[PDB]
Parts: sequence; structure tokens; C-alpha cells
Amino acid sequence: MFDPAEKYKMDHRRRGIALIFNHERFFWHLTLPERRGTCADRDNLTRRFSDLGFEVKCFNDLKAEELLLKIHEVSTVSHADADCFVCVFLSHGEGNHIYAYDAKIEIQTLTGLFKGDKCHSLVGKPKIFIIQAARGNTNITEVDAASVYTLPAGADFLMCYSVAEGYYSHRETVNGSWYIQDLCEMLGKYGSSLEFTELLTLVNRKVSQRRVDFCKDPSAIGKKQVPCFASMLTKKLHFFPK
Amino acid sequence: AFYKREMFDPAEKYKMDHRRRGIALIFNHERFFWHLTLPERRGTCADRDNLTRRFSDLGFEVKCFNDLKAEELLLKIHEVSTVSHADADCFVCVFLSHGEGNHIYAYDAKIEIQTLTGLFKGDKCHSLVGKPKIFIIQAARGNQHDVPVIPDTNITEVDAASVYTLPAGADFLMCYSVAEGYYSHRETVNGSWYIQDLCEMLGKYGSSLEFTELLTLVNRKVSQRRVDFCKDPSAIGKKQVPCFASMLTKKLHFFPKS
Ligand SMILES: Oc1cc(F)ccc1CNc1ncccc1-c1ncccn1
Repeated sequence: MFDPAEKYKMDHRRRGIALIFNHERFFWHLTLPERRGTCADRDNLTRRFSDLGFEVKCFNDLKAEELLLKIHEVSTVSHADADCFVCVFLSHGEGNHIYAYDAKIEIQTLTGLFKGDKCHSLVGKPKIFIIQAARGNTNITEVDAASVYTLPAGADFLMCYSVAEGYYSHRETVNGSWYIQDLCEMLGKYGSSLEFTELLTLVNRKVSQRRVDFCKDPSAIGKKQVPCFASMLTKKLHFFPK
Repeated sequence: AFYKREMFDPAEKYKMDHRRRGIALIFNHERFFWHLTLPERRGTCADRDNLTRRFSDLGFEVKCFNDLKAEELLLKIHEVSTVSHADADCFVCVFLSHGEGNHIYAYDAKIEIQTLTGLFKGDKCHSLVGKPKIFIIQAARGNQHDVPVIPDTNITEVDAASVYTLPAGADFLMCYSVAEGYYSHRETVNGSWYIQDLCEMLGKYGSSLEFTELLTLVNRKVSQRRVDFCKDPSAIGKKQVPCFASMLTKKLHFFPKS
């Protein structure tokens, strides 16, 4: 019968892989600014997801061909013994695209690799994409206009965005991104007990409550950040200790 | 001695103890000005009535509008955005129509979704600040084998997803019948797959379940639906995957009001 509280089965041998694509600088021809603070984000995420049982693999400043090769490689190995899959992008972006070192990649191309017909062993399992990407312009706060569309994907995907249309993404050059900081704080405290979209909702509250009435940089005043997640999940998702 | 200090609470819920639940608007579009070259939407009136009963049972004041022109629709939604919602828990707005990109069709023209949600952001609607603003959108691509000229068996019509899964402001929840690359289904007597399943879940669980948890059940119900191969073989590969884009900041329940 229909169960209103059904949860994803998370009792496989492994939690699964968490991929992190970390982009700090870009080929000069793209004329994009460096992303100081992103290495703090990478380390923060690595610790949180490792603690949740994930096998975390980080890749710094891959070219687009290299990045596509790597994510395709992961999409074609067996996830039969895994609970789920996580993929994080830390970069600049525009519209449907995220930047690699030398060129843009379409988000739909990346998510498409993990759809049922392409990745059988993840069918019915959570596929979670976390995207910290917006428009490229001592602890300094950099402020970027939202630019990356809050795109959906297939069944059992969860697409998590640092910022919604009309708002602004913030990154501290020492402490890291507002969104990743608050995400990681919540993961550390509640990741192993709370339902994951409930947790992302806490992240929405934390980030949107950060004040922008008195910035060190006067030009940043009033540039609020509101994250968003787009859920195509079909069950409750927990990361209880394995 | 106990009280809730202002510490971060992982279980915080929207306060839903106002005098009224709030207004639920339903914009119901069954047919369109001939110049738009859009097909009729048989079954949408079942959707409208279904939604009216479920949201009324949850305490909402439901107001339905059928086939408004774009000017009329904008006037009406602007009217609602400019009254005081001080005594309300929340606000619901439903669109049942065709759509394309960031647009929903009214009777005679397209309207941009951001124009509609924009009316309810921050100071434009102060009395809804910090309160859930829930938009439910059943809108996809009208099949246009259908002349540019001036014009009950249960059939399942299948429309490609066309409307962007747009976000909005803080405390908005944007609910979409279908995601990019999938297909929306509507039975000409029984109504839309998404609305049918939304309404069934509202009736069974609406008064207890956290609302995004309920929307997740709707995702499961809809994405598991299949058409019978005999009635329409051409619909075989056309799965429906709904989604919701949450900018909510707290848990949302619709417990019966005291
Ligand atoms: O979500 C956003 C985030 C931003 F930073 C800026 C603008 C938008 C709104 N646009 C979209 N949002 C979701 C899905 C598709 C689109 C979309 N797709 C094509 C063209 C326009 N919008």
C-alpha cells in the first residue's frame, strides 16, 4: 500500500560517491575573476560529506574535457552497492552553464549522465547536485549577481542552488561562501538526523537572514542572498550513521 | 521558567495561528483567443473544483476566476497583493493553463511569472513578509495542430513541459506539474495527473503532513503513473516528473485551526 512516510533505502554497503569540482581561477581568455575563498568551501564540504559516509573526490580547475571525462567515468561505474550520489560545483556560471577552467558546460549535460537510462545502478536513488555558481564580476566579501537558472532534472534528483534570480551570492575570501558555510554548519550539526530537504530549508533560513544593511563595502548594501532547492525526490531522505 | 530563547531551532515552523488561513486564488483557463492558436483544456474544470474543495477544507478562502483576459487577471492579482494579509497565515495562487518559458497564458495573451510573483515580494506586500507564498502551476505546451482561424469520453492529453521551474523570493514555494524534458498529462474528464494526485494527498494527509513532504508524495505518485498502452501507444515513453522549488525558511503545516 501507499506509505506517506516512505524513505529512500539507505542501507547499502557504501553511502556513495561525492564529487567536488572546485574552480579558483580561469583561462585568461574567459576574463573571469578568481574565486578566493573557494578552497575553504572545498575543505568544509569534504569534511562534512566524509563524516556522512561519502567517498569524497575533489578535482581542482579541470578543463571542460577533463571534467566531462571524469563525470562520465563516474556515471558509468556501478553504484549498485551505494545509497546515493552527490555532485558539487564551485565555480562561476551563466544561465544553463557552469564554467570549467577553459569553457562552459551545460548543467543538463551533467545531470543527463545520471538519468535512469544512462545510469541503471542509480535508478530510484537520490542524485544530489549542489551548485555554488553565479556571475563573476584579510577577509573580504565578494558579491556576485545570481546568474545560474534554478534548473530541475529527472526523478529522484535534488538540485540545490546557492542563490535565486534577483538576489546575490556572497563569498568571504577567508571563510568561504555564505551558502556553503551555512550548508556545512547544518550538515555538521544535523546532517546525520534531519531529513535532507528539511536541512536545506534550515540553510534557506540561515542564508536569507544574513544582514546586508551595513557592509564593509558600501556598494554591497541591500544585496540579499536567498538560496533555493528544486526537488524531484519521491521519498524522504536521511543520512543516518551507517 | 521555560521559554524559547532566540537560538537556532532546527524544527521551527511557520506560525499558523492567525485569525484566517488566507486567500487561495485559482485562475482557470479552459479555452483561448483564436489568435493564440492554443487547444482547449478539457478537464481543467474538474481540477478547479477538486482544488476548491481541498483548499477550502484546509481553511482557505478560495476565489476562482475563469478565462480572464491578461489585463483582468493582472488587475485581480494586484488587488489581492494590495490588501492587508495581517490576519492571514499564508497565501496560495494556482494557475491552470498553458504556458511557455517564463510565461503563463491568460485568455488573450502571455503573462510573465516573475511579474505575478513580484507583486508579493517584501514591501510590495508587507503583510505577507515571512509568511508562505505558494504558487501552484499546471501549465505546459499546448499542442497546436489547431488552425489559425476563428472556431464525454475520458482521453489523456499529453503536453511537453515548457514552463521554467522558476524560483522567487524568500518564503515562496513554487510548485510545478512537470520538469524540463518530461510531459504533463490531463484526462479530459478526470483532470490533470498532477492536480488529481495533489488533491488526493491534500485530502488524506494535508492536515497533518509538512507541506513539502506532501509535495514529495505527489512527486512519487505522479512519476509512477503510466497510460494504458492500448488507449494511446504514442504516449508510452512520455513520463511525468513534477518538482517544487522551495525558498521556504521554516516547516509548513496546515493543522486544523482552533
Ligand atoms: O532561476 C533563475 C536564476 C537566475 F540567476 C536568473 C534567472 C533565473 C530564472 N530563469 C530560469 N529559472 C529556472 C529555470 C529556467 C530559467 C530560464 N531558462 C531560460 C531562460 C530564462 N530563464
